[PDB]
Amino acid sequence: GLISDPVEVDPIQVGRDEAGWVQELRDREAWPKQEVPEQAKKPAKVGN
Amino acid sequence: AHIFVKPELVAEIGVKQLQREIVLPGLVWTNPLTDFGGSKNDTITVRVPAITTA
Repeated sequence: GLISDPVEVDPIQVGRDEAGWVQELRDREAWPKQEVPEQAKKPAKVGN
Repeated sequence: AHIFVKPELVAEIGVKQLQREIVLPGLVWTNPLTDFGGSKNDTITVRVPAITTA
């Protein structure tokens, strides 16, 4: 593209989201307390 | 975009599976009887003495 073009999607960010190890948390200011997100309770991987 | 070849790094930070402390083996009568060889059926018979009534 061009230098003046808007910033494109980083492949590192795509892979980071694919791995799914970015911490998601319950909304602190929500009432009643939210249920735990899916990633917050995903098991540890059997290998790597 | 720019593509970079990076290694996947594996670390040890002291996070292990939490696992129980062992206390029972010292609190139980261990090995009052040993000679299980030299007894038939690997059995030692313990004798409880007799008490009578008047």
